[PDB]
Amino acid sequence: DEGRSLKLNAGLIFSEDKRFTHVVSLLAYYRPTKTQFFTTKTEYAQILAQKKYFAKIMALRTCTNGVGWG
Amino acid sequence: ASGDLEVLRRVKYLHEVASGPYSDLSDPTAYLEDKKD
Amino acid sequence: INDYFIDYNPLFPIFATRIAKGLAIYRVSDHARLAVIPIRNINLVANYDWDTTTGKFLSIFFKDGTIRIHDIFKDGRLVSFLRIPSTKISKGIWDRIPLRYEPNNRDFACNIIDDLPKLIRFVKDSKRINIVPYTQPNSLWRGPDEDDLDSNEKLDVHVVFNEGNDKITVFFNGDYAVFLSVDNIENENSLKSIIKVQDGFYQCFYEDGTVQTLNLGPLLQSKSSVNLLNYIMVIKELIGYMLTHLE
Amino acid sequence: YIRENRENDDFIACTAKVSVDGRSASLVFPKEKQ
Amino acid sequence: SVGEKNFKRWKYLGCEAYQKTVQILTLIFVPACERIIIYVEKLRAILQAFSIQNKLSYTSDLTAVEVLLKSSQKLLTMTLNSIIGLGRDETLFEKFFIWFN
Amino acid sequence: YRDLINSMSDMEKDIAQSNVNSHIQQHILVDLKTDVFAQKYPSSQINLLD
Amino acid sequence: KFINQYWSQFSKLVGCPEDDHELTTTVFNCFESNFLRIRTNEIFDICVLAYPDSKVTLLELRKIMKDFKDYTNIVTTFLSDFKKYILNPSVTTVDALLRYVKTIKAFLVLDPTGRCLHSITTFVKPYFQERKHLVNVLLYAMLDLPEEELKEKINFNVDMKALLSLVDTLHDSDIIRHAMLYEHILNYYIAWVPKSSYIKTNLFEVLLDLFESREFFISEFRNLLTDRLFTLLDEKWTRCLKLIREKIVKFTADADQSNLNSIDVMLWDIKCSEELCRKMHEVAGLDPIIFPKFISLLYWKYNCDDLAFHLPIDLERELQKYSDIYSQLKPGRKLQLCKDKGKVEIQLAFKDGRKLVLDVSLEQCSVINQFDSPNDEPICLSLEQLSESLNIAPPRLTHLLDFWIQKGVLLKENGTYSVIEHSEMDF
Amino acid sequence: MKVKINEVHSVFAWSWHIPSDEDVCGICRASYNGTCPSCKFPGDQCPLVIGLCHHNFHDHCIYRWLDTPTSKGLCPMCRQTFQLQKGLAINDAHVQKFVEIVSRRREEMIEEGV
Ligand SMILES: [Zn+2]
Ligand SMILES: [Zn+2]
Ligand SMILES: [Zn+2]
Repeated sequence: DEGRSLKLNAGLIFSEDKRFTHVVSLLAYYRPTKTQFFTTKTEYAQILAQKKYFAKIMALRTCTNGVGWG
Repeated sequence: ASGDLEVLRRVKYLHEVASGPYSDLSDPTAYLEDKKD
Repeated sequence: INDYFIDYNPLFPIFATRIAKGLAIYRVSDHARLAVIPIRNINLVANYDWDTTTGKFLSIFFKDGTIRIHDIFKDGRLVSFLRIPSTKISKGIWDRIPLRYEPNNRDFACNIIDDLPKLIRFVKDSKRINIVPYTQPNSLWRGPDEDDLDSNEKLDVHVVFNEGNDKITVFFNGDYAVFLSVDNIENENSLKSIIKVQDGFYQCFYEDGTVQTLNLGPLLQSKSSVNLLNYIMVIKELIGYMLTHLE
Repeated sequence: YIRENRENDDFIACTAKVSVDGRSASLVFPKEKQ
Repeated sequence: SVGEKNFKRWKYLGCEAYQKTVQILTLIFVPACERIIIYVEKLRAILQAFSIQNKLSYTSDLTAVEVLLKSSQKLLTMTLNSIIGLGRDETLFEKFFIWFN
Repeated sequence: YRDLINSMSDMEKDIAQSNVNSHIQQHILVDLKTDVFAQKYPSSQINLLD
Repeated sequence: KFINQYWSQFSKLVGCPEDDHELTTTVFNCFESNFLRIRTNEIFDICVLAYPDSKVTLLELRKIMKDFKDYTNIVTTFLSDFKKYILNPSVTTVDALLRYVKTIKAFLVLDPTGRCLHSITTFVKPYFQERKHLVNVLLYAMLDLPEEELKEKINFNVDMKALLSLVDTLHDSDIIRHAMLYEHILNYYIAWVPKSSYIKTNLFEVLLDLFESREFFISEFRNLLTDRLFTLLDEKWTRCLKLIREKIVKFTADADQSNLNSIDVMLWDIKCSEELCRKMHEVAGLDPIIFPKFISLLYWKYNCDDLAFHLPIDLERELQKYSDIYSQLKPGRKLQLCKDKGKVEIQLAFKDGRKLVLDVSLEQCSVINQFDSPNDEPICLSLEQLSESLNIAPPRLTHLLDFWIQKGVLLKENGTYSVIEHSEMDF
Repeated sequence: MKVKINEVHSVFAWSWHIPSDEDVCGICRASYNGTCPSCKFPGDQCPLVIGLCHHNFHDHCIYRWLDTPTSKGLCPMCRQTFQLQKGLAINDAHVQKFVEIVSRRREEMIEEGV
């Protein structure tokens, strides 16, 4: 809820692009995070193992988004 | 406080994609080996 | 298709032809049937008139006093039913006059109905009682066409002439009716054709060569008079609108 | 002449070229035999 | 006669008989009666102006408009009395069935 | 309620017939039937077709 | 041109120097604003009629439009005229679609993003669903079928010039693994700029957006492919199926896969038919004249479950031998001949030296084989004898016999069908 | 008239011969002439097998079921020990595969004390 209002205020200031909404989406911590995975493997178990590893990495990102959001 | 473009792009890439030994580019001992990463 | 009938639509390449089962519609380019209007007896139909302004609708006049209008675009679906109290119809013409109320500084007559929120109807289906936005009974064939970028409100005038007596009846907006009594009832001259000059200006041509002119011009040029015509129609509708919900 | 087969009524299509300022209209003559 | 089956129907029929009735009085009659009043008032103004603007010898009497004005005004006062009245009915309605249950 | 609404509806038809029709008819002019073709053809009975 | 004609006079009128740079700049800014306004007014005829001749000024228009109001005005006007003119049911549906895709490519070139295309598509699709024959003609246009198959079961005329034009527009195409990870992953973030996307540059996806579900599209694609495979694949359809397969897999409901699974099976069915026939000819010395197709019944939607007509004895014996070998090669499987399905190339040799080669169905070949005279005797057969010999109902036989009469092979005299052996008219 | 036949393009439909709304796999519920959810092409890519209990399954459906520890090597429809019917040419190519899985599951049941 706060992210929607804050993005509107930022657009009121300068806007002229969709940069601010995207960076909030990258940096927000209370919403599901969009992830990119390589997974240069074909076996299902290996793909699941890599996806879980990346989920743990994204969990680290969510934890440390405090410095950015402040 | 400028909202630069290319700077945002570089910090974006460093933000995304874990890289490291995993992906592409004795139990406590394994726990410590992971914990370092 | 060989027939002495058929009137071509001025705005689209479509004609209205007459066949035994009813009024029929065939595209000019393809000769392909488009719509069928079920009519019982041809002799009852005094005449049929197309829509000059838009061409999406079509008008049918009955001798007994009923006017029925069907849209071509909906596969000939009936869209509205009209009645005129105790009138024998000889030949009727349908005209649509678009009003242009350009903003003028000297006009301080602001509108507040637009400001007040629009009403809603109450309609109950079998499952539960539902509530829908309010639409006027004749608004479906009068609503602002999705087609018309110039969505200016269009005055709807139906002009009716009575046989055997040359009485002139003018019908506005589908609800209000005005009767005009002609002085020249000495001769029972059949009315040959109706010609429209511009919006609200008509010339009537009888068999004896006499020409009768009906002019809507003074009414169209008076902004208040048209508003008077619109107001009296609304008041009658809303009274029945409450009465419909009371029952 | 526009004729519907050899056993139906014949109706006249009088394409009267009334040159009114270079333009002309069209007429159709119905058949109602006297 | 009553049983459990009709009791729930009795409550369901009664609640819609009052709570839906007040809705149609407030959401329909009041906005409509105000709109009737605004239109007849505009109806009266137009006729009065042309009685002076034309200065035509024959005049159309305005008692027909005035009767409609008071009658429509009488309605709006009369509908508001019912809406308050159905308000009291709902209170009496609910207290009856909570004991009848 | 039914009596009051019908009282207004019946009275509403009276205002339309008594006053509105009187005003609309005054602003509506119907030109008297006239013969135009007599000037060109004064010694012929005229029959009009379309 | 305007400056050379009036600027010196205007400068004299004002009295300002001829080299007033900022006045000329403002005059130019007004000229392009007037150019924009005129183009917005005329955008309908610009995109519908003059395209692609007016393509160049569309690209120039792209250089000018900068505000969202400009885009919302350009679309709301363009819808208004298009719906005014094209969305008339009195307009032929084939030309309506031809003009429609002409606007789609015109606006796609004008707008690379395609958001305006999405707005147009959302606004227009119900009118497409209003018209009935749109699905059949568009998919037939997608697959580029010959006009003969169009005219067999479609009862309204279709403009061949409109057909050829839309095929040309449809075929218009003007619109290690560790090394890519360093390059591409980094490169995608080297250059970056800020209801789902639904704005893909593919026009064929926009065409698919007509259907509420692509299920009917793939089902009819299945039906047409089965009809062609039974008739005989052209390379043109391999591109079509490739475009279909590429888009659905990217998106990934249950029945969508149901009509997406076995499309590869009839491809496998024909591929296995091509391979198995070669094996059968090598082992048992089969007649190399017969090319059987082994199809799997469930996926051709062919309802095996009035057609008990007798094939010629020689052909039936040869076809039965194929079934026996198939049971030997694939244990546990039985093979059933689809007698209503199949094409036979027959050569008819007349006594006057005429040779007629025609592709006929198994039913038509059975009828004409009854008139094969080994002893050169003229065979005259009545309808009742043909029905008994071939076990075919008389009404169906009359249609089959009418086909041969139309081809000039059989002549009907006094209720008996005889062969035309001598034609007294130049072939 | 002489009719000479130059080329014949005949169409044949193949179906499974089952030694007799019930031509469906007891496990996946798909048609015998259809494919199981794990296979894409019919026939050789998704063959049928017949057990001694006369229950018919896709080869992958019953093999996966028998590979579950809860099956105990029993038929899903009759709970008898699943053995392929001998003498059916449809089962000949799958005899060794199913004997191994049933034997392996029997040995595991012996090891688990049940
Ligand atoms: Zn199965
Ligand atoms: Zn399988
Ligand atoms: Zn069993």
